[PDB]
Amino acid sequence: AQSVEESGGRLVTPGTPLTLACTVSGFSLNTYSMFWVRQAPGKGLQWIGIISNFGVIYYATWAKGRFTISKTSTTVDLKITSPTTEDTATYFCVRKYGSEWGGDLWGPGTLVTVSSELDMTQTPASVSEPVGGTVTIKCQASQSISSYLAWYQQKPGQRPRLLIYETSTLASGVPSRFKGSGSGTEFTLTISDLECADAATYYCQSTYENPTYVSFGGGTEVGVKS
Ligand SMILES: [Cl-]
Ligand SMILES: [Cl-]
Ligand SMILES: [Cl-]
Repeated sequence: AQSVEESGGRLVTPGTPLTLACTVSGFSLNTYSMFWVRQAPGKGLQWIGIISNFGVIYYATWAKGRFTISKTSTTVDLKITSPTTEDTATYFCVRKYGSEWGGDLWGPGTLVTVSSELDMTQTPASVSEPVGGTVTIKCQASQSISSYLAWYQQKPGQRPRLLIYETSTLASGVPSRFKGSGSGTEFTLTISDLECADAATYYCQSTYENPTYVSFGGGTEVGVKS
């Protein structure tokens, strides 16, 4: 069995550095690359950085200076250099999937409470359709990102789930009702024959392997009309 688990989440005062850990089970860090993603309470997903299986690190432009990623044979660590109230979030470590900076294996996340460039436009912010109807989600990239785009599903209080990678390739266990289309600067997720079980927040991610390119869209809350 293959899984990932974060630990280290705590209440911290501003400026006091802390390190989160991510333990892996059923696979080796010498074979796989791991990345960190955070989510401020009730907000969107935000890509931090990645450590390759050979130890090469890349941070998203915003994250550079603010964090330090390190690894042992078993654990990947995330040090928050000088935490601020803006660093309050659920931190997830994720196993890299495929050829880009997308990921299929997520941990449940660990909570940090701090208390005393490519732009992805995702539309609409919220939408409901009838049962059996079709939902359409648009993602516009401010620069051409070719086919390096992933789609995720996140149910309230749950970890994100990979639906689609490479624009249109379905991840395992994903029903064909989910269709990814587009290329360049314009992308769509279509969810046909809508079910009450599809009610979740969906996110697009620029997966291109470059610090200035990797980014999540703001998300779309999808509901079903009763
Ligand atoms: Cl403290
Ligand atoms: Cl991808
Ligand atoms: Cl991001």
